Amino acid sequence: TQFNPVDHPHRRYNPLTGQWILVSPHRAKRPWEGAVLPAHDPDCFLCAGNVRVTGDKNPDYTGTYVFTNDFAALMSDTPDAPESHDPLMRCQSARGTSRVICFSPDHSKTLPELSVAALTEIVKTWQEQTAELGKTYPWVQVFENKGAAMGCSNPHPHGQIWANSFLPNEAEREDRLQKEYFAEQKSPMLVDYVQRELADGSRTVVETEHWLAVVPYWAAWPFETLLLPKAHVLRITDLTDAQRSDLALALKKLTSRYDNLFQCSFPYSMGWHGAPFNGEENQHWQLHAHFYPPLLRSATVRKFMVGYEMLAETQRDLTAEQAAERLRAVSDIHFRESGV
Amino acid sequence: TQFNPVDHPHRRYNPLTGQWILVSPHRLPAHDPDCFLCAGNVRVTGDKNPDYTGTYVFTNDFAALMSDTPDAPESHDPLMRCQSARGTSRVICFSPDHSKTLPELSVAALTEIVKTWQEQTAELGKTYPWVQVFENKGAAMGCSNPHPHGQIWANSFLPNEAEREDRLQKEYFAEQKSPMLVDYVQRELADGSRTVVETEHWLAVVPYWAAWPFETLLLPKAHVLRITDLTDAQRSDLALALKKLTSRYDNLFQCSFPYSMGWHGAPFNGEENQHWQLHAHFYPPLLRSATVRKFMVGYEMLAETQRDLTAEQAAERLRAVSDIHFRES
Ligand SMILES: O=c1ccn([C@@H]2O[C@H](COP(=O)(O)OP(=O)(O)O)[C@@H](O)[C@H]2O)c(=O)[nH]1
Ligand SMILES: O=c1ccn([C@@H]2O[C@H](COP(=O)(O)O)[C@@H](O)[C@H]2O)c(=O)[nH]1
Ligand SMILES: [Fe+3]
Ligand SMILES: [Fe+3]
Ligand SMILES: [Zn+2]
Ligand SMILES: [Zn+2]
Repeated sequence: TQFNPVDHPHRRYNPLTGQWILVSPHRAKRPWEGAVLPAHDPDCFLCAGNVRVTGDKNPDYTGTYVFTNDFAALMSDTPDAPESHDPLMRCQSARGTSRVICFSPDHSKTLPELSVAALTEIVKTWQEQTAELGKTYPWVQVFENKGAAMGCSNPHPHGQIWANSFLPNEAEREDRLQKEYFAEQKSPMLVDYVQRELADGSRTVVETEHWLAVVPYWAAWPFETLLLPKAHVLRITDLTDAQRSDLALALKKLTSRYDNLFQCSFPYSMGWHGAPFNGEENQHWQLHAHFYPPLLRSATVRKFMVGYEMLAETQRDLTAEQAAERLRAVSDIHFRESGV
Repeated sequence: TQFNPVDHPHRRYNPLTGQWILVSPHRLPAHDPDCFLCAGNVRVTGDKNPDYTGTYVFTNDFAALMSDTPDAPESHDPLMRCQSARGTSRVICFSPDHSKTLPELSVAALTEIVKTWQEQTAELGKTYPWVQVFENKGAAMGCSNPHPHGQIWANSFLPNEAEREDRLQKEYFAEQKSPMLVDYVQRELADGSRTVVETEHWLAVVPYWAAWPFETLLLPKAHVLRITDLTDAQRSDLALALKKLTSRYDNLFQCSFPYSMGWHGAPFNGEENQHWQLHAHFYPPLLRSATVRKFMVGYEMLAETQRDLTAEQAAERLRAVSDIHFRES
């Protein structure tokens, strides 16, 4: 009859990557089948005062602590790979460094369980590290991989920061696409997007005075979110103190809604994408963070991005709109902090 | 201090996707009474499987695409735009043996699987431009039912991977006047460093730009556009190459090796597709052992794929084991 994206399969475009996502909204459904940590761990290599696998001892830190990855995948003095135009087998040089960021000394407190003051210190540390690395490397990538579903055997809450001498794949593509949009539209892509989402609200999950978190229109993972500042901001280092303290609040609310969804510590991979330190005019950029969680149906039922998804294109069953509604239905106060 | 790809991190380019990969080299019964895919059993839907022999193909009971979905409104919005999507999905049971995976089947049985892939591709290609034959194997890929099977999806459009591969192959052919993967197959044949399986008409290698630890690319030595174009000799040899490749993967850690695999051939879009070269990709998640796997998360989802073992080391490791399944030895 008449197309209704709530009922009919369709593909949605991702303007940041130039790819499409296949949405299948009313898939036939299968038959109903039916329905604590210590604050300090003596063996934890990330805990304060402990010795790392390498022998280096961690200080008796009280807030965040950043150290160079003992097993860094990149190094700052790597020799250059030879120049090649080989259409089939070619390589390029790679230099960088990697650092681990302990969010706090408490071995059992994840982001939504930390206070706004503690979260503000984390943002302060992300800014300091990004400013320092940006002086030498054009691309700085702050990220966090959380949970065993993501491959983490050590639950100590922490993130990582990688610096690259080149623009990795996602960055170069987001940079190009954003540039094109800006050249034609004269406004940054994501700033216009924030405006549209604020007028709509159907995909909104968290809204604070300076931040907006939505399940993007083009979301690929079930409960994936995109966190963006409401004003035009190029890098994390450019946030005003007010935007910074507010970011800590948005993060706390966003991560608490994720943990309340299934009443469990929700795994995900998250990272910040900001203008590169390449000396160019980067007005086309908009600082933003992506959150990519694997869980789909329960604290134990996850989405496996395989087969058809790896050979052709990502496919999803729950729409971005339904996912946002589910995230808005729970509380924004972490279950462990609320007396419920 | 000379640049040494064996010691120094570096990036390698993937000509099929136009993306770089970062390398840091310094870093069960035959019949199950409850199985929905078993011969003579009933499915969720109450439909009953025939006592099939060989392969068995049926329309997926929970298909994500339908053939008659109404079209979506045309739109050129640069931010929020959708497009129509039609198609179908079918499940392909490899054999009635609930416990025999690809490496454990006879070359004759595998040849029947290839013939089915060809029949299903020809049939669906009359209506759809893209036909995707694939296989998701193992609990690590989310497979609850170990009954060996694959799936076949048809789309009214070219999915992301197909679109990109078609365009990059087309560009290369315009400039070189030769198909990208035909050239690549000839170069690897002459090298050997990344070769894992070589038969009369096929070659399987750990591609130079491999992203997953023991990922392989299986290609015909001659220029072939689609699976439906293989001669009978090529088809029978394909069965043997598949038995050898999959046998090597299972012998690596001596366990049923999980992977997701799929064929990419020229689309049925009525154009000149001489630029294409039929190929299959094998993307296995295991890395160090039968339990220790590779997670493509964090840095990789936010920037680019990273690998610790080089393509040359992974190929050397696959070449070191026997190509006869450990249970047939
Ligand atoms: O009655 C049925 C049962 C299953 N399937 C499909 O067949 C495959 C396997 O189903 P099963 O429960 O055996 O394993 P699972 O899909 O859950 O790993 C999947 O493609 C299902 O979508 C189907 O089409 N009809
Ligand atoms: O003594 C140690 C232990 C771990 N790590 C690093 O911290 C992260 C911890 O995560 P994982 O490997 O425990 O999963 C990794 O990137 C790892 O290399 C160190 O740098 N030093
Ligand atoms: Fe981004
Ligand atoms: Fe391909
Ligand atoms: Zn700890
Ligand atoms: Zn079975």
